[PDB]
Amino acid sequence: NDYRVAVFGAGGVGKSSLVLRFVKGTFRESYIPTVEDYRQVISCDKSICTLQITDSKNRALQRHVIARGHAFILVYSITSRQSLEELKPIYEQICEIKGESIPIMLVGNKCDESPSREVQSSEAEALARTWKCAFMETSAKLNHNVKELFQELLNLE
Ligand SMILES: Nc1nc2c(ncn2[C@@H]2O[C@H](COP(=O)(O)OP(=O)(O)O)[C@@H](O)[C@H]2O)c(=O)[nH]1
Repeated sequence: NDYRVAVFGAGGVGKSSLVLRFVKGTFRESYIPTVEDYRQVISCDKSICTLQITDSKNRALQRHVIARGHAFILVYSITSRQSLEELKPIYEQICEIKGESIPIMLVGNKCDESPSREVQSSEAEALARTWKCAFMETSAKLNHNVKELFQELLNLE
């Protein structure tokens, strides 16, 4: 019943906003400039066993999080192609450290703002095909397939 995830993405894309809505079902909109931030670690000891999740965005502890981790989420904002570009160094960083059989997921969060949609799902799906990983578009605000994401991550055993 142990279940450990790892969430990656640029600042502000909504890693903790997705994890916080999968663990506690809550969401509360906020804004704060990146100069003030992010990094969160939320792990609630269930009852049967455990459920531990981490969001990462000087010190290169990303190497430690990846080496110790065993299932990764890559989050980019639909309204930011730059944030999608920042995930490729993280993918290569998870490939050099580990092995292929790793369960990886590419998430297009903040899909509720198609008026600001910079990344069309075509460009992203091609990348998911070339990475041999799964891709889906979530929205922590409106709870669009947020549970359907972590469920698909829990299945991969
Ligand atoms: N409109 C909208 N805003 C979102 C969504 N997900 C996250 N946000 C906003 O993004 C802000 C910062 O996200 P955060 O999780 O702190 O960034 P991260 O921890 O670096 O991944 C939050 O205050 C949310 O209001 C979404 O699906 N839709």
